[PDB]
Amino acid sequence: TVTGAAGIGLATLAADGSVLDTWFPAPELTESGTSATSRLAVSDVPVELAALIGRDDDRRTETIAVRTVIGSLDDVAADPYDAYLRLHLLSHRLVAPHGLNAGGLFGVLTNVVWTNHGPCAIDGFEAVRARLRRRGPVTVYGVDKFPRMVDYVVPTGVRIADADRVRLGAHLAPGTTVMHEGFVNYNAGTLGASMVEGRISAGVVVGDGSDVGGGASIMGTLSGGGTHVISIGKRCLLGANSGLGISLGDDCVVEAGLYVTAGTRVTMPDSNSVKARELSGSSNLLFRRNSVSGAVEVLARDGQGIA
Amino acid sequence: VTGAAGIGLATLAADGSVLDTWFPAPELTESGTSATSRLAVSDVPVELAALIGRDDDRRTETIAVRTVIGSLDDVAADPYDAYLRLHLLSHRLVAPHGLNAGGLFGVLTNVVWTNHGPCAIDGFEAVRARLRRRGPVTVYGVDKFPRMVDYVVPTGVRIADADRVRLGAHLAPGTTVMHEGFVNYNAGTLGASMVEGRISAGVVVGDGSDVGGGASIMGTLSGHVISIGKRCLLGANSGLGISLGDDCVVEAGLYVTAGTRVTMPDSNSVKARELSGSSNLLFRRNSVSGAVEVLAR
Amino acid sequence: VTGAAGIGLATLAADGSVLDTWFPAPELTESGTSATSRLAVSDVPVELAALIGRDDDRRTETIAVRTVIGSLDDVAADPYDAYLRLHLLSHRLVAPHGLNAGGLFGVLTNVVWTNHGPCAIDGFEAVRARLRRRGPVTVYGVDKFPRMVDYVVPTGVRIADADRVRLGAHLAPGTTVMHEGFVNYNAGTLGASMVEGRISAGVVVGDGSDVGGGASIMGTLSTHVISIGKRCLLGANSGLGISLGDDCVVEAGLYVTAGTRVTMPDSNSVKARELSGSSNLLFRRNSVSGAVEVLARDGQGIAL
Ligand SMILES: CC(C)(COP(=O)(O)OP(=O)(O)OC[C@H]1O[C@@H](n2cnc3c(N)ncnc32)[C@H](O)[C@@H]1OP(=O)(O)O)[C@@H](O)C(=O)NCCC(=O)NCCSC(=O)CCC(=O)O
Ligand SMILES: [Mg+2]
Ligand SMILES: [Mg+2]
Ligand SMILES: [Mg+2]
Ligand SMILES: [Mg+2]
Ligand SMILES: [Mg+2]
Ligand code: NA
Ligand code: NA
Repeated sequence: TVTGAAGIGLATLAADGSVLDTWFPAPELTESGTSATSRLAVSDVPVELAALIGRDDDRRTETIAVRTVIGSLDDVAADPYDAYLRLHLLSHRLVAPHGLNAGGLFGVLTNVVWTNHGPCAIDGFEAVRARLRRRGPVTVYGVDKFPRMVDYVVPTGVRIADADRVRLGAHLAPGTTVMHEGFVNYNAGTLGASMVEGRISAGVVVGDGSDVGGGASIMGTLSGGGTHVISIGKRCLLGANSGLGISLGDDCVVEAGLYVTAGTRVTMPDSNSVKARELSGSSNLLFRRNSVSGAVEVLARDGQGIA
Repeated sequence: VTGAAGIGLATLAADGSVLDTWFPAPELTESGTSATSRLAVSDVPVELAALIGRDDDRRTETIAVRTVIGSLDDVAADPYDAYLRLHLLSHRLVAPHGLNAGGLFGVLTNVVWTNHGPCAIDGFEAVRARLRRRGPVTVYGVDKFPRMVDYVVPTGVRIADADRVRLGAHLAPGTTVMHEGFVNYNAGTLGASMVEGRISAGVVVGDGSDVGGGASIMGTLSGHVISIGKRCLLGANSGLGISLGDDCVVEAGLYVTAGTRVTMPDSNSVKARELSGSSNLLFRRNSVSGAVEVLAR
Repeated sequence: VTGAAGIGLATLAADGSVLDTWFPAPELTESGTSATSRLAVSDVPVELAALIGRDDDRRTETIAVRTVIGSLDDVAADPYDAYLRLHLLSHRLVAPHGLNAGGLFGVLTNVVWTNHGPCAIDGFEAVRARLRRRGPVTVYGVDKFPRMVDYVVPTGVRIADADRVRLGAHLAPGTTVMHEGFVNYNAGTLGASMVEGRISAGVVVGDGSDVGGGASIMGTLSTHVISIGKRCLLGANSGLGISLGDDCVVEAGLYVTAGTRVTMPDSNSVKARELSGSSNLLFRRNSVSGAVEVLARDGQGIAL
């Protein structure tokens, strides 16, 4: 019942040996085993990667072929190669969010200056910049521990209008469209076809047929329940500029412009109120703010009733 | 009706599908017959002649064509035609709704847009490994619509982050799109506007009207395409699900959906949809009573 | 009175307009005399000498200059001076409002920022066709302010999407700007902050304060600049049109405008502006009554 994983990768190391990134063209799941990354011998390097190995004197970096193995996906990432493999498994949809331990990545990953000449270390970057500029403009896409998903894999059946907004480790199921205002973090994303125009925080999962409206916030700052991760089930709709700090079951809706936090008091059809966290995971709910009273209300959506 | 025509440089995928077409100089014409033809050698402009070739790593080819649209009222027949329509809008030769922009999702190819040019989704991972021999491979987006500025930069405009303006967006002189603004195709401004929020496809904003940061026009669950008239202001993080006339204001943080019940000065309420298109209105949520209300300006 | 100086690599348009200047190592100096001069050959640093030249396709030239600002309290006189000011802020040599950042819009050239370097608006469509001989032509933006990280990467910082930080933003160590974060010029953080919403020009956020996803901070109090003190939290999709002192919270989804009438624990109401700069406040919209309320935090009671 323990599953492992393995992949041949092209890793870029900084001048001090720090792992900046690793691209695995064909990761795969394997029987449980022993975690380690090794340098591949010449005869084991796929021909497509052999042409990509080298040293960049201006960036002071080297690109090397490795094989990374994870003994158990339940274990925490040991090092950055292991971290990059786990992120690739998610974005390749070989594992769904929470199907592997995605804990502790901030601590294991290197902060990288991502440029139009490849990953660079922070250390010595201003001298690197001046050297690279002999080649043409130096553009820095971002400075962060997580790069852009699409620079490692483009999953099929998917559209991403502005790929700055999908981190490697995001899981986008076939039929998903991420629009310009959409954002998907690592260990997060969609299980089926969703229009994603709002923000899916790390660990958040959105079920098949559910749409996230423009500017909508799922599990944002001050949204509530610190501890447990929230998810939304199937056929849910979050209105534009809405927010959500509790899980939703199937067939729920949050009105445009409404932020439902776990601690928000919600008035029910019977006139009683509960904290929204008491509704977390329920189905068939519509949340709105009454435009006459200003009260946050929840209504049943199927003609049946809340519970 | 009016037709259009233009000479374009198209990129075809390995299977012949049209990935994109750049038309440096589209123009309007008398009505005629829709068709795209490959240009003969003597008809290729000299600026474009150096750009034609085949890319063996991407498995694509770039070719010079002339696309004619017989009538701007017809639906786009093919991707060349679709690209020509989007160029007419961004060139401001045609205003939103000034041509038929329906059916494009169905006509346009889903494209992997890269720092090496457009690529097909099919065989992309093998293409990526081959291109990496040239340097890093960066994918800007995977979608049916590219970035307007990569085809035309219209005059009198600023766009702080050009990832946020689709080809097909119409931005009148004096318009500034800030980093949080977004303008879809067949949509945009007719005059000078500060755009820091989201203009959905089909939506037009009149001269002098400003869209505050994070504002949503016609977003999901907001409520016939809507439009904003002249000298309006949508507050930051606000939303609009109805049309506004001239001189309207929506308070920061308020979402006026078509189904929102609004209290008028006399204490009577109405659904906001009944006010659609009115001028001189201020919408706010009263911070004391909690009620969405409208005031005269 | 403090001045500043820097050797820079300037790119000029075909008509001589300054498109940008990159200053690798700006420095503060004694009060002095403002001027930009072309460096003689012997004064060009070896790393910049290799970068000087003329681009015939773009119709631009890159030149080595030294720019001196006589007094940081004076308004920028021209684009070289403006770019130096912006670099002083982003290098954290000056904090926001530590130099006069007025009139920059009027001084700076509107630039087509491309993967081939800065280009002029003038004649750009022909330039694009020539540059496509080299490969794809990607336009990042068309604006007077370029992306900070293309001039300096400050240490101790993360920026998930660097399209969203203008040159002139001041990001103190421990700062993370996430994809939804935005930081304008003459604005930013004084210490460690998680920034996932929008910091307008002139706006400063104190050590340990976090700006939630999609939150909106207005630049001024509808003419006093808005700031946030230490340990404040703005919830996702919230908005702030008044200053906050320390240890304040604005609830997710609530926009506090200067004119909003807020009800207080004693049930009297004030305009929110009357609370501007106070500490220990929590603003929320009551989910039963619809009213915007302010609560005292941590038994601290409330000061106007
Ligand atoms: C609703 C308005 C438009 C009101 O404008 P005014 O100029 O009247 O402001 P004012 O003088 O403060 O308000 C007039 C009177 O109404 C009262 N008042 C105001 N709002 C109220 C409310 N919701 N309920 C009850 N009373 C209210 C005030 O106390 C004052 O009372 P007295 O009668 O007693 O005097 C404003 O508060 C607003 O929302 N503006 C938003 C601006 C905005 O977002 N601009 C977009 C660019 S900014 C941006 O994009 C942000 C950065 C970013 O997001 O990136
Ligand atoms: Mg069910
Ligand atoms: Mg970008
Ligand atoms: Mg946004
Ligand atoms: Mg610190
Ligand atoms: Mg204090
Ligand atoms: Na399905
Ligand atoms: Na971007």
